[PDB]
Amino acid sequence: LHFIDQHRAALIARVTNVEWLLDALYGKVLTDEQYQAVRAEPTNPSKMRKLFSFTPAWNWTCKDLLLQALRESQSYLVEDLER
Amino acid sequence: LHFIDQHRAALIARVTNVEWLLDALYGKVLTDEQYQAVRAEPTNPSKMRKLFSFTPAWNWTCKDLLLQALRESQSYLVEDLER
Amino acid sequence: LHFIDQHRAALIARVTNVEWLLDALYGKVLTDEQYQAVRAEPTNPSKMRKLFSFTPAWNWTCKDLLLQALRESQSYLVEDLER
Amino acid sequence: LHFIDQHRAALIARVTNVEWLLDALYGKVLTDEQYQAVRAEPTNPSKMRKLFSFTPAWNWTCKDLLLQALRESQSYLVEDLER
Amino acid sequence: LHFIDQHRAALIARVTNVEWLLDALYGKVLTDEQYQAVRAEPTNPSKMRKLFSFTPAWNWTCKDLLLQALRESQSYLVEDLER
Amino acid sequence: LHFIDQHRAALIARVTNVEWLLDALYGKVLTDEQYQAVRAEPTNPSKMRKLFSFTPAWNWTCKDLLLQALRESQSYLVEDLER
Amino acid sequence: LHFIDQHRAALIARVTNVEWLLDALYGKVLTDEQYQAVRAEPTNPSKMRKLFSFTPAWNWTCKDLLLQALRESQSYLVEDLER
Amino acid sequence: LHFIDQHRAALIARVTNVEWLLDALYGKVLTDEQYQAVRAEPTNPSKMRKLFSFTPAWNWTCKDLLLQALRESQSYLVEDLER
Amino acid sequence: LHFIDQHRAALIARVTNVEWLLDALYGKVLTDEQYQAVRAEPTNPSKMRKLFSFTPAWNWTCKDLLLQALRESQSYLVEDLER
Amino acid sequence: LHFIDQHRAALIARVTNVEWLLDALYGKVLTDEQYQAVRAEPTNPSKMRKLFSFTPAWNWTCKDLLLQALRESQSYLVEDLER
Amino acid sequence: LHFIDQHRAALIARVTNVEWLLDALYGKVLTDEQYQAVRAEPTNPSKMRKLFSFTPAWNWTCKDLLLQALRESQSYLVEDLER
Amino acid sequence: LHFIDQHRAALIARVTNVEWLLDALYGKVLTDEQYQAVRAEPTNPSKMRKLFSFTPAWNWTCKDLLLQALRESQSYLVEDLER
Amino acid sequence: LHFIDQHRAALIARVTNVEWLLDALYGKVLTDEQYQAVRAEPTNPSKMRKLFSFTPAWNWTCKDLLLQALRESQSYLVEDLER
Amino acid sequence: LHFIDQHRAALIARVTNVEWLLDALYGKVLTDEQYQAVRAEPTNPSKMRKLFSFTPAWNWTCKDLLLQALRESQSYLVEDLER
Amino acid sequence: LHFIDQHRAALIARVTNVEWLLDALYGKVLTDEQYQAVRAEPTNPSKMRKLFSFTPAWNWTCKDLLLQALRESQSYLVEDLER
Amino acid sequence: LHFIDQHRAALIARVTNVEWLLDALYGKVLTDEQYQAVRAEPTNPSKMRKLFSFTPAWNWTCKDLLLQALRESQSYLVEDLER
Repeated sequence: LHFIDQHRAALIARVTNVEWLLDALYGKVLTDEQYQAVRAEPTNPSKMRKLFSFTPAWNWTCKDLLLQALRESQSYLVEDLER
Repeated sequence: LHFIDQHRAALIARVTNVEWLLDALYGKVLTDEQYQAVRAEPTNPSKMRKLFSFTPAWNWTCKDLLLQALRESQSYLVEDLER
Repeated sequence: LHFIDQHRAALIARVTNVEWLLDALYGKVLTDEQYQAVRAEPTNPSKMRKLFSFTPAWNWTCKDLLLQALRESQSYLVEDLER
Repeated sequence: LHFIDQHRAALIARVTNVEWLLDALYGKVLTDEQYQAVRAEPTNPSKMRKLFSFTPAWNWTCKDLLLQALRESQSYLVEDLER
Repeated sequence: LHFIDQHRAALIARVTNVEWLLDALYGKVLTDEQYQAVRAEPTNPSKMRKLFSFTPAWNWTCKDLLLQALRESQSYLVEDLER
Repeated sequence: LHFIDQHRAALIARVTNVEWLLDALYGKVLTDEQYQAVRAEPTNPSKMRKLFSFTPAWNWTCKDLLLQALRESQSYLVEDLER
Repeated sequence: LHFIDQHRAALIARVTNVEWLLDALYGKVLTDEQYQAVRAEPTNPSKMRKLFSFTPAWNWTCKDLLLQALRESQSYLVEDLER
Repeated sequence: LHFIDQHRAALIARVTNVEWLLDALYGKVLTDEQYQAVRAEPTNPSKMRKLFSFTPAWNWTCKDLLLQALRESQSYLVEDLER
Repeated sequence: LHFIDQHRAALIARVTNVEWLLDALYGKVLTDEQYQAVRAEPTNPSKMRKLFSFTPAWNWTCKDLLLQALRESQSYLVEDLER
Repeated sequence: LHFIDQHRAALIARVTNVEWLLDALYGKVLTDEQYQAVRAEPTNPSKMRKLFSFTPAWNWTCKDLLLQALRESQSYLVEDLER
Repeated sequence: LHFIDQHRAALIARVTNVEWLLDALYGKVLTDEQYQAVRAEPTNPSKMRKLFSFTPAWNWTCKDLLLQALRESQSYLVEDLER
Repeated sequence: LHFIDQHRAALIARVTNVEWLLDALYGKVLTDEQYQAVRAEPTNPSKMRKLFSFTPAWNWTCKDLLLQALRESQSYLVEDLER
Repeated sequence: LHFIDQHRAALIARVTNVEWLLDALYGKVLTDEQYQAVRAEPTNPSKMRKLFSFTPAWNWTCKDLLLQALRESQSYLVEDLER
Repeated sequence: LHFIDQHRAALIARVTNVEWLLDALYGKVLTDEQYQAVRAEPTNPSKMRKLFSFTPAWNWTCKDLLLQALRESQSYLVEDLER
Repeated sequence: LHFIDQHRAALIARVTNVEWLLDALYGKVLTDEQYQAVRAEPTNPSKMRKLFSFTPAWNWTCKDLLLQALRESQSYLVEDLER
Repeated sequence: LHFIDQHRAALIARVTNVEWLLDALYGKVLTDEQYQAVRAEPTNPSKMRKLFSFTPAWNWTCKDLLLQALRESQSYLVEDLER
């Protein structure tokens, strides 16, 4: 969604469930070479910075698939960003 | 394919799996002197700019071999460019 | 701001939160080809030297947007440079 | 546009996204012999000086195509030069 | 304080309570992206080397705030370095 | 063509792809002693002045062969001169 | 071979492995003063233009030695030019 | 040798290593006023035309010294002219 | 063996026991400067890409020594590639 | 000392305590821009190659200060090189 | 001893008493920064891989001190490697 | 100072902190077109050779400003050259 | 100004920012045939000798326009020549 | 040795331990200005092309010193080239 | 020395450290207009041909000063030419 | 100067800094029509032959002004001619 690109500074600093987000996005978007590249730089905002590093290669039908994974994982972070 | 040459500005900015693309093209097109020349300038679009730097020496029967490597790697980037 | 251009030798040597600064400036100023060019030369002052390398193409309404990103990130580095 | 020719001293010193500008202009104006001639003299203003070196052979319907590429790339440099 | 910068080789090798030091410095200096970057490289001197990696961006009114955190934590390491 | 002789002041000042034009004309018109004589006086209009220096020895069936080489190279310079 | 002289405009624009071609031709044809003269003008077609600059001093038994070096290097560029 | 005078039209058009030929002939035949007179008219056949311009003042024991310099430089151009 | 060079794209993506492979190859092929260069870029396929980076300097009597190390380590990966 | 310059190939390959050596040399010789430049290229001999990269700017009264830091750190590597 | 360097692949995979080996080597060879670097990567062969990572900086009079520590600890692993 | 011009062969070979020297001289002497021209030719003495390339346009009140930047950066290289 | 003509030997030897001076003078005085004629003879004083080669065709209202371009570029070279 | 000059195309493409070769040749042949010039163009064959760029200034008593450094480093590459 | 004039063909082809030779000769013989004239024609033998171009204006007390600079730089090239 | 007229054959063959000599003599003796007449016939002794072509119109108070320009330029050529 454009929710992913509008809130890019908020999803770096305030997503704290990245290791579950990678499992939902695995196979559908993230290859195993992209999966292992995220699981480093152990500051938790830098795992999102590596995750948004692969986001310009994404289209609309899969950026909102990560919106579904944030709504299954958090359900309060998405709502606090919309409100 | 002419898909490689038509979408040259898109395949620079939006290919994020170059390190696997080089392995598929290794030996068939890319020599070891051409393989090592790509794996530098660590901005990921500049690895494609070095990869298209060897593309004018290619013919039709091997530019579509890189089309096969993009379809095995991405399968959504090729489809988003065609659609 | 002119604060960015006056303190250019200080913001190279003494900014230590560049990876968050790039996320705030992403999309507004830094393209993905400019975002990936900064995240190399792993000495942390050289990430600012690559960041100021794109600063002559900036106008006044966006150099102070990086002033806002330094005030959200540091809030003591900006104040120590002003005082 | 005449914007390209009026602001020639400003577009040399203050364009910092030349490597993306060459990809947009590739095939439409810049041949591969002209593309490779720009990607040298690694001072970033000299890549624009090589780019304006091919500009007297251009007509009006393609100099404004580089205006479109500056507006997609920068969008603040064009506006700061107009204002 | 300049005590932090004078004794930089001693505070790397001989601080053994880094995980409490990060909690005192959290929010006042260390962001969550800086907090998570320290909690890796599990040799305990390398957590201080990552902590001093953010110290050039600090001013005088907050380097002595880490002096207060060392005096609350250790109270013998600071005194052995002064004596 | 007479297009070559009518636009002689324009093709000196505004042809910026001379090094590719010489390769198309090599062997068909330009001998190696004429090829090397053009690749000097490094102002790019003077390479055309050396190229038109061999043009009075040309007939109609080969001056339009350089018209074909300008249409393959430029395709906007020929059209801007005709329009 | 006459393949070298017939396809002179194609081997300038479409040879992208010149740095390996010079090593195969070194000592057999190219002296060290001729080897170093090619490794400049960093547009890759101009390295072939410097390489063909020494080709009129060559005979038949060594121009086809560069044909062997193109067949070991490319093997698709020679075949695309023959077909 | 008379090889120099018999093949005068071939050594103009097909010698492409003149700058090394001048160094071998320097001091033995070419004075510094004759050395600098050759290094102009940047078409490479005209450097040989300036070199043969000093050849009527030569005797037999030094025209074959330039034959030795062509055999050290080329070794295929001399053999293609003899065969 | 040529098994190493034929299956180069498969041994990058599908070797998951690199840290034992380096110990078998240590001293016989890999120096300590080559051993430490592999143990970085913590994506496990990139440790093989660094391992094949030293493979062009190898001869036949030691590339099959790494075939012996893959047969002692895996014994199913070699058999799945042969079958 | 000249011990540093005589044993330069040995101190690259056989110093394994570089991260403590940098702390002793910090502030006295190594600036923070030089300190961060060493802590990359994670092969441990390449951290010494970056450390000797700043050694030609050193005089005699500080190269032996790194001799003192090797004697405090190792005390067997210095003695094995002297013996 | 050379027993340490000859059996390097065996002492990684088959030493299972590393935590006592580090205590015997502490102070004599291993500094506290080297002691803490070993006690991570909790696969027991990787604690030996970190221990051999400091072994190129060792001389003969202390590599056999680790031979004494293996003979006090194991006394069957050393004998099975010799026999 | 005349210290800059007297020690020109020493400041090329033995200055190893050029990237900080350029930041101190930026804006006061070095324009952005002169700043980017230095940051190439990646042999570190050639960055000083490009820096002394702009030094004949300097007067006395700014050559000693680079003396101040060498004394803040090195403080041992200036003293070793004076002594 | 007469400052241009009085200091003609100083502005040849000591102007080191010619490539920016040409951009300020482009269109106002220097045509594209005069712009390209200066950007050759790569000794930097010879670019000024080509620039003063077009200066006798100038009047007073444009020689001081190059005085403005030297004051924007250098601001210390003009002041050192006046003082 | 003449082994260095006979196998020049093989030692470019197939030497993969250049960074250790430079340390053995440092001080004996390679100056620090020649040492730093090699450690660029990060394709590993181009580091050998820069290393052979200084080889015509070498005599016989030091080209075989690089033969000793290849035999200490590789010991299989030299033997595969001889056999 | 007469060593400079006797070995003029050898010092062109086999001096590979010209950029350091110019720094030793700078100020004593080479003016800045002569220094910049050498640093072009990027074939390394042509930098010596430009250096010997200023040698007829030299006397005996400074040609042997370049002999001292070759003995400090090379020390094997001078000895191989004498032997 | 009479030094100019006595050494006329030596100042033709052995002055190699004519382009700086013309700048010192410009305006005082050499008009712009005389300045441009010297900068041709690109053998460097013929630029002195054109310079002495205007010397019979000179008196004593300006031939020694060229003696001052030779002493500022060379300072060894004048001394070698006097001694």
